[PDB]
Amino acid sequence: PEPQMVLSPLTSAAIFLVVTIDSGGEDTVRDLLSDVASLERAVGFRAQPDGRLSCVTGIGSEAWDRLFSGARPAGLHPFRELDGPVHRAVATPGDLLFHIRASRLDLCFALATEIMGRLRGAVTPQDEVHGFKYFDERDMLGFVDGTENPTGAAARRAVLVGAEDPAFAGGSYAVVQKYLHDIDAWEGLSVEAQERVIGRRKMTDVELSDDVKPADSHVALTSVTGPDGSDLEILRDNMPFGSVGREEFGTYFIGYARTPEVTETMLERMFLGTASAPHDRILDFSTAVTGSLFFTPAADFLEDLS
Amino acid sequence: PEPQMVLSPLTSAAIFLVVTIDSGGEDTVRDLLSDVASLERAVGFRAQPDGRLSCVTGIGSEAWDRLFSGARPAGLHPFRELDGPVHRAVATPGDLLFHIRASRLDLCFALATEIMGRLRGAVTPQDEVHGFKYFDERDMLGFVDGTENPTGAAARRAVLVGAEDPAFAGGSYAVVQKYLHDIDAWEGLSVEAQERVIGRRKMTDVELSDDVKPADSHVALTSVTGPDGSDLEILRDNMPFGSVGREEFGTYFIGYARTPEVTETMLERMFLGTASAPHDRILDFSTAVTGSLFFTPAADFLE
Amino acid sequence: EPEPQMVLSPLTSAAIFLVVTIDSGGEDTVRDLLSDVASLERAVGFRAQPDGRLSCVTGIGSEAWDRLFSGARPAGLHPFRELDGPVHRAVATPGDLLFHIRASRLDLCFALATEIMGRLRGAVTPQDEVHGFKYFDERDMLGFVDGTENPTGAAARRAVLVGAEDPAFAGGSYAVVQKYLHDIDAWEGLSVEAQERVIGRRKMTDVELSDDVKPADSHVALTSVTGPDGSDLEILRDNMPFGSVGREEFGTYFIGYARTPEVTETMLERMFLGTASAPHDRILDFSTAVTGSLFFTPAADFLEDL
Amino acid sequence: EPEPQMVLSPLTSAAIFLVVTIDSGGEDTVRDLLSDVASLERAVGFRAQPDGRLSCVTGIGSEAWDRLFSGARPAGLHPFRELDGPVHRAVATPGDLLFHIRASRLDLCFALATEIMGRLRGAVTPQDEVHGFKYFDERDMLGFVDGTENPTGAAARRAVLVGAEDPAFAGGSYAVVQKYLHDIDAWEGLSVEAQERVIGRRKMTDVELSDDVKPADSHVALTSVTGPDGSDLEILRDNMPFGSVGREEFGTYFIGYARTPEVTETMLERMFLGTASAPHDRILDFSTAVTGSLFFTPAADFLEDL
Amino acid sequence: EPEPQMVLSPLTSAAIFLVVTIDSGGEDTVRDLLSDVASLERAVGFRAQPDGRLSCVTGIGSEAWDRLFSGARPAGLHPFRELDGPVHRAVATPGDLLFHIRASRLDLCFALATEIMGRLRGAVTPQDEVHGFKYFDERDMLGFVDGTENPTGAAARRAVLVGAEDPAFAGGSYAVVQKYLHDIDAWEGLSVEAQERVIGRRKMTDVELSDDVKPADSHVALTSVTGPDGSDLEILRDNMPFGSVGREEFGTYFIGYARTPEVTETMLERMFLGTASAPHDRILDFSTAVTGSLFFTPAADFLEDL
Amino acid sequence: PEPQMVLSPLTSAAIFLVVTIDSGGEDTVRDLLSDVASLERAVGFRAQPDGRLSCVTGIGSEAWDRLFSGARPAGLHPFRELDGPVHRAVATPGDLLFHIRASRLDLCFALATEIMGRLRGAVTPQDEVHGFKYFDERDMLGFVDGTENPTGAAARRAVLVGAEDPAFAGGSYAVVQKYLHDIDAWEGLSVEAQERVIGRRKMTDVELSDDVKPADSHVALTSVTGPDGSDLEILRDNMPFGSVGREEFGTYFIGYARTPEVTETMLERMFLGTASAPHDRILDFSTAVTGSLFFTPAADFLEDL
Ligand code: HEM
Ligand code: HEM
Ligand code: HEM
Ligand code: HEM
Ligand code: HEM
Ligand SMILES: [Mg+2]
Repeated sequence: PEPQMVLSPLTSAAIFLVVTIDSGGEDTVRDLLSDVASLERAVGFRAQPDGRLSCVTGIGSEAWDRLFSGARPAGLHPFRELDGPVHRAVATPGDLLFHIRASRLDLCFALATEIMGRLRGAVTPQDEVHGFKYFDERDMLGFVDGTENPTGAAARRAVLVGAEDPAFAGGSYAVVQKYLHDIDAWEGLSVEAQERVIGRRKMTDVELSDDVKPADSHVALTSVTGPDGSDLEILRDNMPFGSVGREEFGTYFIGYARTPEVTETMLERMFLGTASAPHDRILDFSTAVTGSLFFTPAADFLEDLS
Repeated sequence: PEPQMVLSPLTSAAIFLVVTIDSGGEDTVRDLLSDVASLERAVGFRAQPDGRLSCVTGIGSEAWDRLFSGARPAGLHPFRELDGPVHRAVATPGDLLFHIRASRLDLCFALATEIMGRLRGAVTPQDEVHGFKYFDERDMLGFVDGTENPTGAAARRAVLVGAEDPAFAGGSYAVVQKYLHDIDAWEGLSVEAQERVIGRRKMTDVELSDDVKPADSHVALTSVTGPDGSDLEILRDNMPFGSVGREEFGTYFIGYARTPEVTETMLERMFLGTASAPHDRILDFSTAVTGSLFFTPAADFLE
Repeated sequence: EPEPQMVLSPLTSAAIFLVVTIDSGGEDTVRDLLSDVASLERAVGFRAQPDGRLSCVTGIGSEAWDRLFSGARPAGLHPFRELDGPVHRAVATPGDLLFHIRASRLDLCFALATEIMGRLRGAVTPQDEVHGFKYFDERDMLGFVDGTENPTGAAARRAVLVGAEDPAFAGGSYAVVQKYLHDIDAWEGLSVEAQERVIGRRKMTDVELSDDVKPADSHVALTSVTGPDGSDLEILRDNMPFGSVGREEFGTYFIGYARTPEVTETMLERMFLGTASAPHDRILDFSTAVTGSLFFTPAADFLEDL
Repeated sequence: EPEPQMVLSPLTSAAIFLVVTIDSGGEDTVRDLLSDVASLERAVGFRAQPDGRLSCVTGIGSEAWDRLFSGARPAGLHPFRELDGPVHRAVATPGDLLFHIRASRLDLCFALATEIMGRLRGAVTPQDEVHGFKYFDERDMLGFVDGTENPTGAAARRAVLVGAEDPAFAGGSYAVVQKYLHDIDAWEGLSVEAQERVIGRRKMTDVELSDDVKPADSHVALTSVTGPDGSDLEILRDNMPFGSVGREEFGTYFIGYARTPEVTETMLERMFLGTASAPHDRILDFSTAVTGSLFFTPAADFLEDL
Repeated sequence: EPEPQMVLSPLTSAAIFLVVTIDSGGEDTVRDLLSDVASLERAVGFRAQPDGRLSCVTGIGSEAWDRLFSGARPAGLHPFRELDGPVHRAVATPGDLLFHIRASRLDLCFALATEIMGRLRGAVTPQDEVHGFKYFDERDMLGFVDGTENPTGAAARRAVLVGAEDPAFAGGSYAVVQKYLHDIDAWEGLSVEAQERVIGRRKMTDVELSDDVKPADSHVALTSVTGPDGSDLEILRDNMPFGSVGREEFGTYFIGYARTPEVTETMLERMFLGTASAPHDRILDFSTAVTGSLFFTPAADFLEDL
Repeated sequence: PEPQMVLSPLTSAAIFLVVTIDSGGEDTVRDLLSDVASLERAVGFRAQPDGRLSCVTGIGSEAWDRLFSGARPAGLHPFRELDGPVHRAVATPGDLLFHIRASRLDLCFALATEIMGRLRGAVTPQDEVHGFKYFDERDMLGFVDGTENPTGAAARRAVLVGAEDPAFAGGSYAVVQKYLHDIDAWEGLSVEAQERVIGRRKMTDVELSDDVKPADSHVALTSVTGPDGSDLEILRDNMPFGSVGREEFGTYFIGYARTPEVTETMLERMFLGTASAPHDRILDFSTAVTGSLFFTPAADFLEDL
């Protein structure tokens, strides 16, 4: 089947649009979903090959029930709120995700405008974030972000639904969380203390050894193995965002996975901890203010809608 | 003397930072002004020649008197609110302008972060806009934006203070207005109707001929001839901005001129109207929610 | 398995369309050149890779085929079918060999055209030569974005590549060329809104007109074909602007590839002869076809094995 | 104070050379186009800045000057001087206006040429139109690097722009154009070493032959000129490859700018009429001039102030 | 399933070739780095993407294989076979580990080389370190385009990657390295025509000499090899210029990847021992091999899983 | 006058060639000097505009006397060896400098090859360094290198000989030193400790406050004010180089100045120290193994021989 552009080339700009569908908004939404590929072509084609404009469209659990009368993707459910001893992963409203990426913010904005034009009156905006690449693929904590993402066949194997849910093959599960950083608290750490928090060297992005990597580092808690001892993997495209005047320095977290169980296991280790880690130290400097789970179906699922 | 980067090469990204100096914030502000060129080099240098990072720093009339003793720039005064028959050009608070431009937002955001971090607790944010290049130098109305800006020597005679105010030579006057657009109304016009509002053909960016250019087109009202019959010019770097969710479709207007009078003449013709023109038809689709005037000194002045 | 020619090229800014006839006795020279044309393409192109994007798709006409080769022929290979509509005519013009040369740069196309024609000197007569150039944001001389609804990836291969329906010629394709000249003065007399009604898409934003407003005689309405099984019948186009300002020649070089000529020829019949609902494609009221040729572009190994 | 036209252009990979004659009574229309030509350059080009690099250098012939303007003539303006050499002829061909249009892309050149001709259609007759393209690593149709010894910076400004010697026309220049067609068959018949003896430079490495080896009838030998003070007399060239493979047209469009036409004309006399040591420039044994025209390209403000 | 190393790399302008031997007791340190080398590639390369194009292909010699790994050996892995020809010798020199590091920039190559050699310090003895740079037009130190006839796509995969014939090692390849020093004074004494007869291609145009013209002792004649089924036997090369102007060192670092070492060895036999028609490859009259090593470059996941 | 490309656009790649002129090599060198700009165009023009190929040609004090009749440049003299309490700036032989830069090492190598092709048997190689910039203009110590270089008119003012020595106007003075780093010792410091050595922040390249910048930091000691109480500036294009096998991790230092006195004062502060600093902390991790001074004349001086 034909996947949406979950595996995107390198992109320097992104818009995350999360909306809820208003009472009676379903027909307008279905019409828009049947045209969303066509609208990405209308905005993007003229700018190819360099524009690299794509939209990954996601649908929430409750939205799915409202929109489609047939089978549901096997792993689709509302985002699971996590109430950890110190940190909380909040569950916030979100029926439709538009994960818009390009080499330029103008292409993202132009597509977001077309999509919201078609949806005006049928949806209510919940979140809008304009993400930007920050230096050499760094995030707002100044660490390279995306290093250990799977690539090529491993990325497709990690992200794209297959024979386990054949009606939904080539779909994926997207988890979003908007994080705001305490940059005063962070900049109070030495680089070495920051490296102990993340689990990688700051300037050179080399993973700390097994012997020095803390158990409560971000890398330690988000490194997960299945029972066969193979790494369980997700595909992240985290995007810096913010407003200097309001002291908002953010990471917009997005992780794609073939099943949400992997992303949810990483989140549990982060927020609830383990026997050797109280919680992910990154959360002592990062507050999640959104949390939503969406299924991003195969492109042909959206194209074939009435 | 050496100007700030008022005459910047074209940039695809910008941050417009307007702040008020809090009571007691003067010394922190003067120390930052000392270092703003150094912070620009610190953030920008390593981004090669492609980064094109610059910050143009401007000081408002009220701020000037709080910050500096002695002579004031000849043309420095607060933004003049225009109460037109239909359209208003509001005057809004602004002591400091940071006009940050680069080929990338990150360079703009990183330099904005350095500047605001130094001023934290000395200033109150008034406005912050993250501008992006829109297609082939187009604006939110879908028209090419910058076409008739002066270049080279003509740009320097238009924007840079010279012998007429010797102690402020190499400075400029910046006027900013944040505009929000009625895109629903605008998209209601035929392309031909839109071309009559702007005064240029939409796709080809060809100026309408004298015989068909409406007197209340944007181009007609912002074309000003001086005492000698030559064009009085300004240098604009207008930037699209917005939020699709809140239906904010924005033009951040910034015009630089040797003297505020040229920019002020254009605003009066636009908002107050003329014998031949009720007002600039662009204002039937564009609302000004800020208006501020700044003097952007010579680089040497800031130290 | 059979290696296709580069029918599916990444986007290219420059093209040379070279159409020649094979002179009496020229067949042996042509066969030698056909066995070397892939080798010449590597000679010119390799040093400019990866950005050069140089390729040549070689096509052979119906009459030329029978002059060059013995035994089985491509199932759909026939001379271009002249269409005499009530208003507009699609002429058939001579053409035995097509070289469809594309690159990121005209020089690579020019150099390869020179190598090919140097090998065919004394064996072929020039019929048509057009040097195409990208025109702003993938626009044509009518000022509309051209290529937006092309199929991509697997859908593109399915549309253009001969397969099991003609297995001896699997990996080949059918190219239809028509050199069009536009009446720009006539076109510029129409409002943008009237032009959008002719094409069926919005001019600046390239958004397809809604089903309620798209005219039945619009280009997009008449070149949108659904098969009896309900699926879209697709072709892959690489239309190239060309012209001469002094001669007031403003053209579209139309090239369309399809796994059978039937799809392309259906679109042509609808355009030139119209339907129940449309006298003819309104684009032809501003566009004159001055050439018409059909070629079979065989699998690369067919040409190499000669 | 005088603003030159873009005589000294950055390197541009595309050009259009448009030479036209002014019809009887076409003067008023041409004067209006000259007063608008910079505004049309901005209309087409500004949207593509900074990478587009679109410029038009507008040139006026000797006869055309007298039809269009009263007051002073530029000091060096006269019709191109036909050279009738013992073997080779530099023909004088009609041309009243030159538009030398350059950009990083042909589309911009073509769009600007289209706007200019749209204004002049009823007032002028096209005489020559050439679409030039960069060929490999700044090479010409003879396979040699072309432009190497051009002056740059201050030296170029001093060699090209009218100053104190003609104060009313300061910031102008003199353009000599010649369209050359090459006998590529004959050229490729030479060894690389024989080609190097014709040009005066090493072919692949572009290293100038030493004084002891450089033939006196080499191109470099005859187009190397010294003034009375003994310093080099220089022109600024922007020669552009062009051609048509089917018509076997392999062209160099020669254009040379000089502060006075006398430097360019001495080079032409040495090439075509030869010296004590050289019958003629050996490049002419492989190159035939089919046009020859001389233009004054005035300061931009001279054209604006019409 | 199996993940090949970046044997099939995008064209790269920079390379570092590192050959080391494993000291007494160096096995554990080496295995640890082998398990980390992909991780270190990402640490250095990710933050430089997508322009960086950093990769490292890691090879293991025959002797080193038995020191490091339990279980099966690759079926074709053996020490480099010295060829003592009538005139020229293919020397064998020591090498346990190969790091074939490539990127768009030498500084990225050097950063990865640093990390690898930092981990190996005290466990290995450096044998050879070459910093390769390609010329503008994929041209080598002899001034010929180098890579033209490399296979691409499926044919490259077919030629290079171990498949069903040795299934435990599928996705691996065999690397042969030879560092060549050129006699540039002797080479530059030849005419271009004479140099073309040595290589078997035209120097400027990179057009292959016809079978009737290509000398039997030409580099292209002797390295063109057919199977027992008449099909081409191919290898994938990425030869890099290197050297030192002070020391008058002008080199080609040869690296050839093949599914079996037998194809590369057949080519080396033809070059150094000649045929019935050729004493030896004329390229060796200007090129001396000073190193020779054979390595197995396993599937990436073989090294990852140590 | 036409300066050489001393004020170059940023370049990723460099070759530094230092040679001595053999006995009887003067005429061959003179011929090469008269052609070196011609050769730079030969290799560089067809690579434009992205190639950014230039060569700056420098002549040492002793060689000037062997090569030229006429006036000597005012400031030209042998590099002065500095014997500090801890660190030494060695003086090493050098008659000709070829400072070759481009976006690509192949362009540098092609030009170095044509230059050394012409000088074969007239000169002896002393140093050859192939330099590579890290991305973001970072050096072998991981720091952005070039940040406070003067630009535009300020750079012209700091670098080019003017009316002070009008027969050599458009010239400049190049000091070279090849530094080998102790990378193991360097990578032992915290980022914070390295920032105290350099005097700038590592990731953000923001200069340390006056209140925290150590007096023995590299920025503090290479920051010079003249009598006027205004900045004495040089123009640097330092290039990482090395060899992983030999554990050679280097910075090739090159500084251009209108007069050598400015560069030499910086070297005196670095190596001999001040009232408030024993020596430049950068020298605790950097050993100079070469040191030479050249005059890089106006291009037209070399052309007109
Ligand atoms: C404040 C929010 C976050 C920030 C700033 C952040 C930043 C980073 C950084 C700097 C790395 C190391 C480089 C890399 O491999 O990408 C990393 C790795 C990773 N992060 Fe995050 N991250 C955040 C949230 C999350 C969340 C919520 C999850 C999962 C639900 C997650 C999953 C991962 C994974 C799986 C890795 C790779 C670990 C490995 O296999 O080495 N991250 N992140
Ligand atoms: C909603 C706000 C604005 C928008 C969208 C806008 C857009 C444009 C456009 C599309 C053009 C034509 C192309 C060009 O030459 O740049 C233009 C021209 C111009 N605008 Fe604006 N503009 C705005 C506000 C202003 C304001 C407030 C001023 C002056 C105070 C101004 C002064 C000019 C001038 C001087 C020109 C050049 C006219 C000429 O000489 O042809 N604009 N503007
Ligand atoms: C005569 C000059 C022609 C011009 C200027 C032209 C131009 C265009 C334009 C502007 C579009 C809409 C954008 C797109 O999807 O590409 C389009 C679409 C199309 N054209 Fe053409 N066209 C021409 C001739 C033809 C011919 C002769 C055919 C078929 C034989 C054809 C087949 C198509 C198809 C299939 C589409 C896509 C329609 C859809 O599925 O939405 N065109 N063309
Ligand atoms: C007919 C086709 C022409 C071709 C193919 C051609 C080609 C070349 C080439 C390959 C060079 C050497 C590299 C360089 O640009 O410096 C050159 C140099 C030159 N050409 Fe031409 N040229 C032609 C006609 C002309 C004409 C008609 C003139 C003068 C009226 C001219 C004047 C020059 C000059 C002045 C030089 C520089 C010589 C020097 O100082 O080294 N060329 N040309
Ligand atoms: C001095 C060392 C070498 C140099 C400078 C060199 C250079 C070249 C050049 C210029 C080509 C022509 C363009 C191309 O197809 O890549 C070529 C082709 C080739 N070289 Fe080499 N080569 C060298 C050593 C070797 C060695 C040692 C082998 C094999 C063990 C080899 C195998 C080949 C092969 C197979 C081809 C392609 C021939 C074909 O099928 O057309 N080369 N080489
Ligand atoms: Mg017409």
